[PDB]
Amino acid sequence: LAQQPWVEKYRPKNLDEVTAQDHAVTVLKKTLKSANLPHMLFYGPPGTGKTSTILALTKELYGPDLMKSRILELNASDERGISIVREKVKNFARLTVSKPSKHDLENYPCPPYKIIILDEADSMTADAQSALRRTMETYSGVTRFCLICNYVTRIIDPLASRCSKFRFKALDASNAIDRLRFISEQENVKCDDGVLERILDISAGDLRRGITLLQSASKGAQYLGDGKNITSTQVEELAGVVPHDILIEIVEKVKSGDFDEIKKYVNTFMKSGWSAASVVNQLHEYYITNDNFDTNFKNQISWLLFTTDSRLNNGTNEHIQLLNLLVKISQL
Amino acid sequence: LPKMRPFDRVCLDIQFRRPDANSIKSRLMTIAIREKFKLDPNVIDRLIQTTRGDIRQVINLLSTISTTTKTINHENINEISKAWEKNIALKPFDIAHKMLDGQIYSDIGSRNFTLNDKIALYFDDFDFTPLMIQENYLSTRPSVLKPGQSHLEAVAEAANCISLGDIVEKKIRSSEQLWSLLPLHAVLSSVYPASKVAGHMAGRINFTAWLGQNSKSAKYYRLLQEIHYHTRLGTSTDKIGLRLDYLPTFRKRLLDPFLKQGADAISSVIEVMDDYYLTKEDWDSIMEFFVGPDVTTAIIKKIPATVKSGFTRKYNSMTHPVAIYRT
Amino acid sequence: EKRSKENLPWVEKYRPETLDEVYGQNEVITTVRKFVDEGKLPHLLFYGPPGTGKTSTIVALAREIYGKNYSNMVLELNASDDRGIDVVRNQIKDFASTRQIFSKGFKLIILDEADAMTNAAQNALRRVIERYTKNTRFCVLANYAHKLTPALLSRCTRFRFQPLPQEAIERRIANVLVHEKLKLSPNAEKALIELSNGDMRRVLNVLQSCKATLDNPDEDEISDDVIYECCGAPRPSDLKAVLKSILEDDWGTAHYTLNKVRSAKGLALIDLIEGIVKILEDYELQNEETRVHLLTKLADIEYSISKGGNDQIQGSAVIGAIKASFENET
Amino acid sequence: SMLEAKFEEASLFKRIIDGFKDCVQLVNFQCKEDGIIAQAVDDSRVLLVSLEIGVEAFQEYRCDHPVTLGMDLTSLSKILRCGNNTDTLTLIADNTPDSIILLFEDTKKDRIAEYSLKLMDIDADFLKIEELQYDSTLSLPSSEFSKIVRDLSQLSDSINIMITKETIKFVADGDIGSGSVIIKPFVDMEHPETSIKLEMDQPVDLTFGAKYLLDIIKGSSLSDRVGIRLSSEAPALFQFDLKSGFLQFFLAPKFND
Amino acid sequence: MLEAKFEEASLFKRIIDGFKDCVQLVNFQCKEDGIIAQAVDDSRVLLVSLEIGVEAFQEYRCDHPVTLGMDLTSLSKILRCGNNTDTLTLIADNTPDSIILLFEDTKKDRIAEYSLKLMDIDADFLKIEELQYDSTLSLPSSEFSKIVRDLSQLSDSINIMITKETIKFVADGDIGSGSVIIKPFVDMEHPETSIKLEMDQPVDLTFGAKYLLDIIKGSSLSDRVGIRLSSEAPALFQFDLKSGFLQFFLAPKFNDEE
Amino acid sequence: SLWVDKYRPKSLNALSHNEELTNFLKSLSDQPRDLPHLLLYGPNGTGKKTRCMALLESIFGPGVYRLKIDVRQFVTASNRKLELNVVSSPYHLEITPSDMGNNDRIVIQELLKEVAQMEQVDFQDSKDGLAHRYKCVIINEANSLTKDAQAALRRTMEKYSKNIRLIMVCDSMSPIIAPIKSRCLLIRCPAPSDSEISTILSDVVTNERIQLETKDILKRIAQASNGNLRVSLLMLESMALNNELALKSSSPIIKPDWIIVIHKLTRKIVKERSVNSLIECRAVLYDLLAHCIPANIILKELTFSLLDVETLNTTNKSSIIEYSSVFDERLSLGNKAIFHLEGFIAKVMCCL
DNA sequence: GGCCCCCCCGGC
Ligand SMILES: Nc1ncnc2c1ncn2[C@@H]1O[C@H](COP(=O)(O)OP(=O)(O)OP(O)(O)=S)[C@@H](O)[C@H]1O
Ligand SMILES: Nc1ncnc2c1ncn2[C@@H]1O[C@H](COP(=O)(O)OP(=O)(O)OP(O)(O)=S)[C@@H](O)[C@H]1O
Ligand SMILES: Nc1nc2c(ncn2[C@@H]2O[C@H](COP(=O)(O)OP(=O)(O)O)[C@@H](O)[C@H]2O)c(=O)[nH]1
Ligand SMILES: [Mg+2]
Ligand SMILES: [Mg+2]
Repeated sequence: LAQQPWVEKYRPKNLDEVTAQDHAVTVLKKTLKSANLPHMLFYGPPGTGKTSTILALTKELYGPDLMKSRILELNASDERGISIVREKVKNFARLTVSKPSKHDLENYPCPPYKIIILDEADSMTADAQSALRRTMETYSGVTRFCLICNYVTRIIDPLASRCSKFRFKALDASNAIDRLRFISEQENVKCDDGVLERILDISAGDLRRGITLLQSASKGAQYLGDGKNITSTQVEELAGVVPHDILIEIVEKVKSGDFDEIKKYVNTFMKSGWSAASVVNQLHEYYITNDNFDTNFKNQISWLLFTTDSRLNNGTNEHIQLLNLLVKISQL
Repeated sequence: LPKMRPFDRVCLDIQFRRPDANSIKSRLMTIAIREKFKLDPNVIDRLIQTTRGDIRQVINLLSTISTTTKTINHENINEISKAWEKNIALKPFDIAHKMLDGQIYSDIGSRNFTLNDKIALYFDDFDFTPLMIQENYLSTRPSVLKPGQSHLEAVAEAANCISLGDIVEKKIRSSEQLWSLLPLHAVLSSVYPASKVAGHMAGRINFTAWLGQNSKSAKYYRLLQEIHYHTRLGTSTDKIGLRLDYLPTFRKRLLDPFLKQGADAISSVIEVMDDYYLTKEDWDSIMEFFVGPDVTTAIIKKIPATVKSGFTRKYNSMTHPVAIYRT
Repeated sequence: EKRSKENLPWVEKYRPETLDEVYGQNEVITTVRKFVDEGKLPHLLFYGPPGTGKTSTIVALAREIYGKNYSNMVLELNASDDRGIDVVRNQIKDFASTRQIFSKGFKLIILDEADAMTNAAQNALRRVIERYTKNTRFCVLANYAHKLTPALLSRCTRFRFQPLPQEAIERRIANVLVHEKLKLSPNAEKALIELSNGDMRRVLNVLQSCKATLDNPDEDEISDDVIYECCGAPRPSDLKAVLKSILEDDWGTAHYTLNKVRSAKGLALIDLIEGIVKILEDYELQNEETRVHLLTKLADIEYSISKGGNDQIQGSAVIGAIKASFENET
Repeated sequence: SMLEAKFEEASLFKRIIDGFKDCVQLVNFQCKEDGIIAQAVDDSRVLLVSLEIGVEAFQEYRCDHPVTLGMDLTSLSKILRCGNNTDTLTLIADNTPDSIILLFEDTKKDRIAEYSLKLMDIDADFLKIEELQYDSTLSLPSSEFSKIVRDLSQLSDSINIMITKETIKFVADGDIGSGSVIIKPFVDMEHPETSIKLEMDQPVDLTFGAKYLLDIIKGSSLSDRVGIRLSSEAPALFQFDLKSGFLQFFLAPKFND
Repeated sequence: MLEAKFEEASLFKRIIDGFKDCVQLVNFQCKEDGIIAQAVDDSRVLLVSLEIGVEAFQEYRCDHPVTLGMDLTSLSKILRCGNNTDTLTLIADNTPDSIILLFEDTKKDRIAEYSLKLMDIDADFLKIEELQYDSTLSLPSSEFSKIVRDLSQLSDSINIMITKETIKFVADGDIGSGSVIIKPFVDMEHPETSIKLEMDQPVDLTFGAKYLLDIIKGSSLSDRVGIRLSSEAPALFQFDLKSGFLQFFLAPKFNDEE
Repeated sequence: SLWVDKYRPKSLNALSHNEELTNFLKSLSDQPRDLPHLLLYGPNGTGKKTRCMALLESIFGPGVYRLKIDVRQFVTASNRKLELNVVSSPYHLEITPSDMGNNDRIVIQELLKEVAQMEQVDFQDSKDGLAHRYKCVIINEANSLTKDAQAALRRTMEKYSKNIRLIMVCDSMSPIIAPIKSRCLLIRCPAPSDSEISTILSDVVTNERIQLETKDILKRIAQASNGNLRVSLLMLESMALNNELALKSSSPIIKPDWIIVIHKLTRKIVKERSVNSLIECRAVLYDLLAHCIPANIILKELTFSLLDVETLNTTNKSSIIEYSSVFDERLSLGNKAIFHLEGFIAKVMCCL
């Protein structure tokens, strides 16, 4: 509706709206007529369409009437301790399947099992996870398990072995452009050539972020009230991308090599609010793609950037990390 | 033990020491004569050294050994002493003293007190040993310094290892409850840092002061939270911002004018309190936060008692608004 | 179950029912058969990695010993159930100290996944095991031996379940193909074994996914391309090309090749790193520090990837680490 | 509806449900034309409870096809407690039911309560475990058995029952002491309910746990007499006869060593 | 200046006990007409309205309307120590920082008068303008207890449906589902167990276990309840007083599927 | 009331800096029905909270500024009763779960879901009495939340999208997890320029009747604030109060006590490098930490004061910054702040 | 007899 965000408004409803996950969507569709759906483990980067995919599968399998009575969904917002897993999940799995109505049996396949969707399974403790090993196996004939996670390493080996793994690929401009273009036409958003491709490139495998950026750009254009097409500079500004001029000044200061000047420039730069991750990514792109540096310089800078990114991913101060990275690069 | 605290000053305290080897020699010789087994006097002391002041334990030892061995001489004293050695967990001070000794970390000492022995010593009290090590590793004269290494470098290495052990401890007590890492925490927190500064203590061993500091910081944070939520309706900031930026400016209005206008600044202070929903207890808490050269204890004490009495009377003689109801 | 067994997943549909359907554990199977054929059945400790068939083996042994009505004559406790000190004290002791109900026989207790049990329960079970040994026997299934107390280990005869050999997996695959009327190319079989890592559950899951992927299973043969598409794993040719470009080509073209290979089929960086590690493990290096640097840097990169982060930076780091490590060869 | 069973009084079903709720957790009911049967096995796999209720215990009973219903006894007891002790209880089930409907209807008013309990998938058989010719059988008032069990369970957790020539002996050996109770069969023609009967083929000596006997004697409120049947190499049978059905407890004797 | 001599102090005790859990800080406006109060729940989801008319009090008089934000927990603390049959009065003064509760009695010995502190609670110009509510009825409270306590053990929803000649309580959950239907039933010998119901359009609204359980805890105040349900307005549960009543506007739960 | 609080703008049209951000906020508030979840990030003391309040006032009526404070009770797994101070408005809600430490997740799993799972009573500006809009919840200092709370929020912000909207303000996005960033609309708030700060200070001075001979006075305050506006206003107020409401060209810049303590520590470490010096630094660190001074701020200020020493060389500064970078991560992954601060100080003293 | 609540280890 008009009172919902575009990310939720254009959420897939069926399995035919999934764009770049055909390798698993085809298997899921075949399971509709095969009726032998196994335990599933959906893993991949954020914003790839895993929860949407499982919701669409459950809808197409059961119907809006049987969805409530055949699906049990537990996520990180509910207590999922060992006791909860041993009591509630066990009781639901061991229960008999709800009796479908003639309407549902006529218009839906109505598979003879229920589904438990453990979203954000990577947040569950190992002890709690170990309690499901026999639960899934014993009641496989009446219940099926769907574990959705972002880090596959957080799932214990027995559960990964029991579940069938499904990897969701990143959504880039080469496979997710069609959906973004369709959304743009539906919303009557006018954009210049390459704007959607730039949005998808900035998103880096996150269609939700791209949709949010498109919505923000459309809102800005509507508020402007000029009718001009959306450009790429405005999109970059809305995405927090550092201007190329600032990057040029940064690399020139690094090439200068003076510690005091670099420190002063970093102090001035950090007052603008630019995210450290974006700066590091832009610096990595510029330095790696440049042909004016030798093999050793790139060899060292790659490791330096990797270390800086790893340290930043732990939630540290951006100023200190950025200053250290720039100082190290200047001494390469 | 803390459970004995209530008995601090309500009973006559009578302390019994471990009997000396000469106060029980006659009794033990009499027992040996009565039981018809030879007991060489020259080896008697070691028995107490084996039993460590326990007359009951040494009597039981004699009773057991005399069952089949009728002679107790220097030929078999070593075997019985080794077999009947009593193991008692050391106290945190004793643990710190022993772990910070350079003898055990030498080539010859290591063969007697092994790494497993040090880990067991740590495990005797795993809730206090890391704190004692972190507290008492800066007051030693190391004797195991590497050729060319200085005391400061060893101290820095020990501090880095202590930080790593702190990270390990934080991971141990997380939601995963990874207690299997406790042995690792033994090395990263106590054994390794002590192995770099092992030697002779430069002074008395001091109990860890981190607990009192933590309690004081918790109390200070509670008072800061109370003040922040009392002034939330007026300020646009968090408790951290309130402490770092707002408190000096507030002092400029709630303490400074008492030192210049005397008792004539009561009305302005009360007006500020009403504007920011502050109370006298909040005033005391705020004036107690400052550190460095801006301490307010001496300044507050030097304030004339008449001014403080008048301020209290004025505060208690009028109604004040309340920000939070039923706190 | 519901309806028929055809609706069950292949992992559960093909669960062995008898002991002769367990493959890759000939020694253990023969030993247990001999034990149950002449009455000398001791306490068992089946230690092994996931997907070896320990639970299936013990279930088949119980069925052979007791028969069809084996569920009512054995006490099966697993991690899904509450197994505390009180449970061991009361329920297990009563089961071990009481006669059978339906028919004459000895009492069997199967503590599956006992590695998730508390130390107090394990300590309590010692005297229960050693007191009712005449009429009761204990079987414990484990994946990690460090979670079991030494006292419990001392009272059980240890049997280790090795990873499934190649021939056993081929035989099971042939049986599954016969049952499902499916055809598999030899290269597809080799790829399946390579990616299987000795787990039969992975074999069954990947085979089911491949069957679902086929346009028409009646007259379509699964090839290596189908397996790679279903699992999304990189092809060996792509790994070889990426390694060649990294080793000999310069920075720009190596980066371009890696990006193109990854974007062609949406490959993941961790699988590429794993394949490169497998390929380089067979390289006859002339120096040791080169291998040390390779292993350390690749382990660091894998650990960083496990927690997420920027993928492009991680790939550049992989390339730089490989180049720097191979620079030491001279 | 397909299966519709009407009870004369909800208390009639409630008392039988309460008679064995404290010893088993999961129950399976098979409803047919002859009546309703059920067997439950406790977690320790030591005690088996077998209940049968005939059509004569129901006002109106209709069952076209056999129905298998898996339930949790705790949930069923809770729902029965939710119902009153003066309303009419109706068991309602449909083909391949996913739930069982308990209908409480009050004749005085127009209040109808319809509770639904989700059924449970418990795939198991009955095996009709019953020894053709037990070594010995006996029958005696339930109150006396309950008193003896409660008295002898206060001394020890194990009770030994010996059947020999014209005598039944219950022995408990504990820490504080020991106790023995001996009863000889006799027939009274003026209070037949208090008579004790015994028919033996071979002497018997079997040991049982005190907790299981304590839980078994809890069904003394459903009958005035209890029949105990003992047989070597066979579970001991404790039968309480109902108005038109019966309740049975099969208890495995402890291993002798 | 103001007095509210009660016919029975237990009446006021039950009045306060009826909404102590829902709200704790409520403004009481004491006009010559009577006592009026309306407090918004701290979550801005439940409005506790209340009014006691002049008729209920044995002797009520006031010279100038005054609003008192006096607490409720302290009210219970004061009233719990009192006897059963008394004539509580609420005397105050021109500038009251406290209100003197005169616990008068017919006898001159059983007197337990106390003093209750007053506290400044802000009040807003809230409005309860009437709307064309589809259904409204009244029925005893014992049935409410027997139904709510029964359905709470099976689910967290006490969904209420009001159809012609039918009143349905529905509660579904993990264990199962439970539905109880009550219908117009009048007893000539016992008129108290009767339902007075009038509906215009069908209504169905899902309500919560905790809210209704708390409400029925305080249902000892009035032996009869009042249901009012609409289609777009917050349905309200009322407890009739001697001359006024105690209303509870509770917002219905959001429906995601519809 | 303090000048920093008395002159706070209460509308989007009253903002005096970052006009582009004001235009973006106006565009967002033009059609607030489809407003996505918002995440504001930028330097501290720039006006992120003020801009959020202005946006809320643009969306709802002026009544968003009538705030109240209530107390909420929570129970943990150990039956521990915890109190949370909740700041609420008739149109919006504000919460700071970090005040409950590792228990912040409970607030996500108990409070927010209570508000988002069902409707509200709106007897004002309505005909039926029920709200016909969404509620805006402001989670202050989202970077301080634990990972579990964010994971719980992941589905909460999605399955109640059109009933509740979240506006999260933070000074850094590094602690924020990727899923939360993906589910939020990023808004960058740059710090005001020196000229804008000087203009605001001049407006305050001219509206407060403060004598000022030269405007350059205010300029210095800006160079002493490093982009912070709250610090600038507080420093101006303190200077005015310390100089009899008359700023002079010779008036010094008033620094807070903790900054002076950190400077003392820095110039003691530089001058003296010994174990006894490290013990004295331990005492100083205990004193600093016991009085509600965050460890991260202490480390940052100590590092940036060490780097400002005119006697140290490039190698020493590089070693100091490397050690600071390592020990910042150590602090982020540790509990005892001093355990890492002492290590950093020891490493710095060794490298000098 | 059953909840409900509080204190205390947790590696080999
Ligand atoms: N394959 C997709 N096809 C179409 N839209 C998608 C797809 N994936 C994501 N989106 C869009 O982005 C929005 C969010 O997708 P999500 O289902 O939340 O991704 P996700 O994989 O669940 O993210 P995580 O791992 O739980 S943080 C959807 O409502 C869609 O509008
Ligand atoms: N030796 C085997 N022969 C045939 N199939 C096997 C074999 N081992 C495992 N499988 C297959 O994989 C499925 C699971 O085997 P499991 O018995 O569950 O392995 P497991 O060792 O018990 O796993 P863990 O150690 O409890 S995680 C079986 O149903 C079989 O279909
Ligand atoms: N005149 C003016 N003052 C502002 C503006 N924005 C912020 N301020 C002032 O700066 C003070 C601090 O801003 P604050 O909201 O706390 O920033 P935050 O803590 O980073 O979110 C505020 O109390 C205001 O007085 C603005 O746009 N115009
Ligand atoms: Mg999702
Ligand atoms: Mg298994």
